[PDB]
Amino acid sequence: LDGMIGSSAPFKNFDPLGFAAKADQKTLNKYRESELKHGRVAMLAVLGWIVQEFWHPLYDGKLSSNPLKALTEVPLIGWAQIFVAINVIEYLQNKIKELPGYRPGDYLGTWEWVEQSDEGWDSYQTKELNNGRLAMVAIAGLIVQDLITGQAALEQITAGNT
Amino acid sequence: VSFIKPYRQDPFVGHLATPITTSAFTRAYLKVLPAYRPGLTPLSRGAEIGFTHGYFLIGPFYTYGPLRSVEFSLTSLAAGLLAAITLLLILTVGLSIYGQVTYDVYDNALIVKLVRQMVGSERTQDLPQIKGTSELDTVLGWQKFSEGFFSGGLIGSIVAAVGIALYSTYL
Amino acid sequence: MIYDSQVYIALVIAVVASVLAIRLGATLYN
Amino acid sequence: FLISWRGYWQELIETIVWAHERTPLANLVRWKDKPVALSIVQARLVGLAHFTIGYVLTYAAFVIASTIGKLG
Amino acid sequence: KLKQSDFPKFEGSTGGWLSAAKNEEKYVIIWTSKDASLFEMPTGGTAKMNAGNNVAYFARKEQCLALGSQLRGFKITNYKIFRIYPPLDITLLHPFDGVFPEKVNQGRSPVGKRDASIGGNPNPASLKFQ
Amino acid sequence: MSLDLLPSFFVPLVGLVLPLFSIIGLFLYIEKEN
Amino acid sequence: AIDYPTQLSLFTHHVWIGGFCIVGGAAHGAIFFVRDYNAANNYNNLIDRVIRHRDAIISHLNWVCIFLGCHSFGLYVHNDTMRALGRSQDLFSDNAIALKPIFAQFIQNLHTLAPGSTAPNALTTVSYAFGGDVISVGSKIAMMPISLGTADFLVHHIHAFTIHVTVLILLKGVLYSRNSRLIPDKANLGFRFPCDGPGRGGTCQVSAWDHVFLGLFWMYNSI
Amino acid sequence: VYKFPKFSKALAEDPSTRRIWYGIATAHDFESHDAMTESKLYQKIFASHFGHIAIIFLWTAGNLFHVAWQGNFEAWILNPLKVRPIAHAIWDPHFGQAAYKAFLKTSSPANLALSGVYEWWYTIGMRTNNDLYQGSFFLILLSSLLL
Amino acid sequence: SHTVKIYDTCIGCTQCVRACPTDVLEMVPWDGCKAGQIASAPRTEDCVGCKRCETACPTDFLSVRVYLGGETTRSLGLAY
Amino acid sequence: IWAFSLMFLFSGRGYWQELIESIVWAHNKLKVAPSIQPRALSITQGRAVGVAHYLLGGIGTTWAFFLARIISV
Ligand code: CLA
Ligand code: CLA
Ligand code: CLA
Ligand code: CLA
Ligand code: CLA
Ligand code: CLA
Ligand SMILES: CC1=C(C/C=C(\C)CCC[C@H](C)CCC[C@H](C)CCCC(C)C)C(=O)c2ccccc2C1=O
Ligand code: SF4
Ligand code: SF4
Repeated sequence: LDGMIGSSAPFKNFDPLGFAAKADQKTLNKYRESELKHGRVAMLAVLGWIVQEFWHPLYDGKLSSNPLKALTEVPLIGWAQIFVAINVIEYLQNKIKELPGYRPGDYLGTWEWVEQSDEGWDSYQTKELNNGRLAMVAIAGLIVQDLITGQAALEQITAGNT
Repeated sequence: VSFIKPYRQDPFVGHLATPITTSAFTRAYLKVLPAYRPGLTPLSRGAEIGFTHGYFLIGPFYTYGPLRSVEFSLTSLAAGLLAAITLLLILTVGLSIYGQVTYDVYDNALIVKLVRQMVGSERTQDLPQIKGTSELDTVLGWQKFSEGFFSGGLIGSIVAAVGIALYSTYL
Repeated sequence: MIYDSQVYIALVIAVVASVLAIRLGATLYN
Repeated sequence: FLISWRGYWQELIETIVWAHERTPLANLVRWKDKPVALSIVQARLVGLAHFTIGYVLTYAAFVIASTIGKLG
Repeated sequence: KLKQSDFPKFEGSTGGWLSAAKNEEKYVIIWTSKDASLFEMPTGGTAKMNAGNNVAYFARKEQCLALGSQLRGFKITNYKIFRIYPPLDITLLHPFDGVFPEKVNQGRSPVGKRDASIGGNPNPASLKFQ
Repeated sequence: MSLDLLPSFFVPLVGLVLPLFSIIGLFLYIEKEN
Repeated sequence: AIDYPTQLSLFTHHVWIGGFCIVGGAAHGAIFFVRDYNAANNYNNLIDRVIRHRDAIISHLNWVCIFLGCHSFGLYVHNDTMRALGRSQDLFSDNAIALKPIFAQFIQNLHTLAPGSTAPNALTTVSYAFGGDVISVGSKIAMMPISLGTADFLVHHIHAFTIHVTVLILLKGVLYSRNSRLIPDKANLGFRFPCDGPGRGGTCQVSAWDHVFLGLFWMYNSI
Repeated sequence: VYKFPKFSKALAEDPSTRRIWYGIATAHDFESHDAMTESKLYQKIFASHFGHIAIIFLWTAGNLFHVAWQGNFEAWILNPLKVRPIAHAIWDPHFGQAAYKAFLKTSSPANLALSGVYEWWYTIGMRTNNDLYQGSFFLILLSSLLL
Repeated sequence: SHTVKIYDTCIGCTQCVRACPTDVLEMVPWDGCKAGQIASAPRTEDCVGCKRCETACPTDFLSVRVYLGGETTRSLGLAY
Repeated sequence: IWAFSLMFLFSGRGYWQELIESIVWAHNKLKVAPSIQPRALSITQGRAVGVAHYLLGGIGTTWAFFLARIISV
């Protein structure tokens, strides 16, 4: 709800509940960090959901193609390694956050090269944000549908449980 | 926008500021590594490097050595551990001779200033010149670095052997 | 079959020939 | 060492030198002697030495093994 | 954008100088151009001159002299090459007496001149152990 | 100690230790200064 | 397919022609760089930016070539020395340490399943090399599933390594055809010249032609 | 980067690896060394000749000792047309069981002798592994003399 | 550094000086030829040994001769 | 032919020019030296001849080997 990147045509500066009208710059940076992290994690989660459903080469097959079921089938020592890798990545991100000129979601340090941003750079950042938002909605829907129905995405669609 | 620019505004260096050389991720990741982590004595840097290196060095020797075993064998683990320790010894010998022939300094970040201020009209290359201002760039610093590498390599190899035995036995 | 004494003293004499070799090597200078 | 001559190996060595000088975790280690390609005469000698050693070794192996394996 | 305003508008190449031209010696070539002509760097690719003072740094004297030879095609003649030691020890190199070496200037003495042809060289066997 | 243990005592000794010390000495010598 | 001399000759001839033509394309790229390349007309474009970081490209290609050669050929030599030492279980073989080309076998499986699943209007796979039945004409095999094992892994990586080294020689010739740290005015010597002299320790074969010469040698090796 | 080519100051000032390469290949070209006279040349050549003859005698002594210790000279005396002479034993940690079995000759893996030393020493009147040991001892003594 | 010698067969045609890539040779006054000039080698410390100087020499067996000698980072053409 | 290539690939122009010098001396002694002065092949042409002969010899050897083997069986 500022001159921040992420304002698109359907709803420009979409803050209907006024979360940003009262927040300071630090809280807004925190909000942008949370939104970008959620969007990236959700894009990965949606892609993994679908691909796992129609392709699970690892673990010598097995590891039932329905997600939320393979969640309880991974050896639980591979879960620990994924957890530790995510933790090390976020430790590195925390270290990045104290670098001078840091921008909320910018872990590549594009502020080093991008002074006086263009419209293409802002448009690409907005594209990433919008894809992340769509993936957040999609992954929430995926998890809820798999919980209530018990079938996965391409399985529920194939049968016709819509 | 352009994501490749001359390094530090010098178009004549043999280097570029790409999204890999000068990215915030690269900065933080290299600044958390033992070789560049702030607040570490050269002995501590050597100890951490040796620990990590012995830890991942025992792996290939134990797994693919001349005395492998598809099951767990104490002889295979001992062979891999001894090979890793001897390789660490060879690396420590290389470090020692490299430091012996490279530096002649016992306290850096000062001698450079002394010869930039109080003149250096001598045989040079010890008073003047002096490449690098790190504590690793001294005779004393590199000696402690090699000592730490060697001790940490032994400790890390032993720790990795213990972990391998535990994983092969209790899993 | 030669004995341990035969091989041992040959090794000792070989050592003496080695010290004579380094003396010649060092005398031919660095 | 005989067909490929110098000049082609000096530029490659320069590229390797740049790669070593511009990489982290390896900048801490630097050479005392500047790595350069072998000289023309040295390259000729090294190629001749390889040629001769390979020649001698392969023919010794052939003659000995053939005699042993053919005549019992 | 760049450290100095007189640098040519070069985007930087991974063919410039290395750690050698920080502790042994570096070479700087200076020249003044009437036009912001586009020229090829001796190290990498295309750079743009400044309509005025231009200063470039290189790792070798040959690189600076190749750049200067290229400058002659732009009708640029006032280029001058200097050698800089590890500290600011500047020494003028190429226009040593202000006149290019191809043009005869008074005040130059012959160096390495032998008052005979090649056939007058002494026999190597008479130059043994000296 | 039998005579047949001499190969196992000497071959590793020579063929590994002597290279190591010889490399150390030669590298130190050729990397010296004045 | 049952005329084996014809198949072998056609394959070998066409691969030889392809290798020669590729080396020629590299040669004429170098010729363009030496002769027809205008620095002013190519300010900050793709060609300029490639020349500006030629070092990085060539150094990383050098590292890749060393990695691939070390691995492929040294696995071959390790197999040879393990067999010579009477240690048959230490080889990089199928009955030993096995390097299964799983990615290629996955593709082979995908093609043999394509008719009716991904190519629903197909009646048979495109080639029986990917899998299927043995096709014989007059008791002579025309085509048959080509099984890929650890032997094909090693030879495929040998192919990759040789191709990478040929690319290294030719790309080093093209990129360093105009200038270098050795000869800053190599473009003034032309595309075809023997050297710049015995100086600089020796400047043999620095041309770009001398790179199409070495690349011809390495193309011969690879093909 | 200094002091290795002690005989050549021009090489010792080379900042490149060429100094090491040329230091090896010019070590025996005494006439081209720095601060060189003819007397020193002949004296150094003389001493090098002595060291060389010592090396030759040590090599012959080693052949004699290894035939006496790990060979089958005494067995070859009684049947020279069927027994294959053995040069020396083999101890290589890289051998598999198959290589050990194939190279196994009598008590240990060994190499057949293709130098013809068995026939030469038999012709000149050697019949015992103690005659070869005496020759090795004497040749090491001669090498010590020459050094 | 390499050694460069000039011989009185010099005709002062300047082709050696304008071919040197490292500014080693220069033209100096002389009275032994029509042109009244002779090549000189006052900066042999920059000599690289490329021998472009004597490739441009028109005299019968050369008037500039380059004798390769001790090597230096300048004479080896090392940018590193 | 492949082995012939190695003469051009391994050698250099100076030796062949100096040998042509003595051959030309013999021709001049017999008054049969050609007006077109015989010169050894240039360095680049020596390399080109070497690589052409190397390629021809190797490819022809593989050609004959492949054809004879696959026609016989
Ligand atoms: C939130 C992300 C996420 C999570 C938690 C999982 C979780 C899981 N996946 Mg999975 N997957 C994902 C994304 C994800 N996936 C994506 C995006 C793809 C498409 C390439 C896949 C493709 C995939 C396959 C093909 C298979 C799994 C399988 C599995 C299960 C076993 C773990 C495994 O082998 O992973 C394997 C994961 C991969 C091979 C790809 C992971 C690539 C990661 C997500 C991208 C890089 C991450 C990086 C380290 C961090 C980002 C850096 C920076 C942004 C900060 C487990 C339930 C296996 C299974 O049993 O299926 C039921 C299996 O066979 N996944
Ligand atoms: C030049 C002669 C010569 C040569 C080539 C060899 C070669 C060999 N000997 Mg040997 N040996 C020799 C003389 C020689 N011997 C003599 C004179 C003696 C009596 C002391 C021995 C006693 C001996 C024993 C007891 C054993 C060997 C063994 C071996 C084998 C492994 C190498 C080793 O452990 O060396 C060790 C050698 C010694 C301890 C003796 C020193 C060798 C001579 C005196 C030095 C010659 C130096 C030479 C002239 C130049 C040196 C170059 C140097 C500066 C780099 C190898 C086949 C081993 C074997 O059979 O394994 C299967 C073994 O156990 N040797
Ligand atoms: C005369 C020369 C020589 C000798 C005697 C050896 C000896 C050996 N090599 Mg070797 N090698 C050599 C030259 C030599 N190599 C060369 C030139 C090459 C390159 C072509 C190789 C390449 C090579 C490979 C690739 C491998 C060997 C291996 C081996 C070991 C045989 C396998 C086995 O059963 O041991 C089993 C080994 C052990 C049980 C542990 C041995 C570990 C070291 C050697 C013990 C040293 C103890 C030392 C005194 C410790 C110092 C104190 C320290 C704790 C601080 C053996 C130690 C194999 C091996 O074991 O790898 C380590 C192996 O994989 N070698
Ligand atoms: C059999 C002969 C032979 C061999 C082995 C090579 C090897 C190589 N050439 Mg080639 N070359 C040859 C003939 C050969 N060439 C001929 C005849 C020509 C004339 C046209 C050329 C022209 C040529 C050019 C123009 C180029 C090469 C390049 C390369 C390298 C590619 C990178 C690589 O694989 O390195 C890895 C090394 C090997 C595969 C060799 C074997 C190494 C073993 C298997 C592993 C390591 C062994 C181990 C270290 C031994 C230690 C023990 C020891 C100390 C006792 C490699 C060194 C390129 C280059 O510079 O490299 C990028 C390049 O640009 N070559
Ligand atoms: C490149 C070629 C190659 C390869 C891969 C191997 C591989 C092997 N050889 Mg071998 N060998 C080769 C060539 C090769 N050989 C040649 C040319 C010869 C003849 C001289 C031999 C002779 C030989 C002998 C005589 C023996 C072997 C043995 C072995 C095995 C154990 C070696 C060992 O201890 O590993 C040590 C490995 C390491 C210390 C680690 C190196 C590799 C690491 C993992 C690289 C990691 C890179 C990493 C991913 C970078 C990213 C990091 C990230 C954090 C950014 C292993 C399977 C032994 C055996 O019996 O095995 C069956 C044995 O006795 N070899
Ligand atoms: C005096 C001995 C001698 C010599 C010098 C030659 C010389 C030659 N023979 Mg040859 N030959 C000889 C004896 C000899 N032959 C005998 C006694 C026989 C038995 C009839 C043969 C049978 C024979 C055949 C059947 C073939 C040759 C070929 C060749 C040519 C190879 C040219 C080349 O550059 O190879 C370059 C070398 C290679 C490209 C690799 C050589 C093949 C190796 C062994 C395969 C290994 C590949 C493996 C996957 C790893 C490779 C890694 C690396 C290549 C990257 C060359 C003219 C071949 C030819 O035309 O060219 C190859 C050929 O087809 N010869
Ligand atoms: C022999 C040789 C010469 C001398 C070679 C000469 C002078 C070539 C002479 C060719 C004759 C005069 C014509 C060709 C005669 C052939 C019989 C014709 C070819 C055969 C047909 C079937 C094509 C070089 O000049 C040379 C230069 C650089 C490196 C190596 C070498 C080199 O090895
Ligand atoms: S060696 Fe280098 S310089 Fe001398 S001739 Fe052959 S190529 Fe030209
Ligand atoms: S070598 Fe010939 S050309 Fe190159 S600098 Fe010395 S003199 Fe001038």
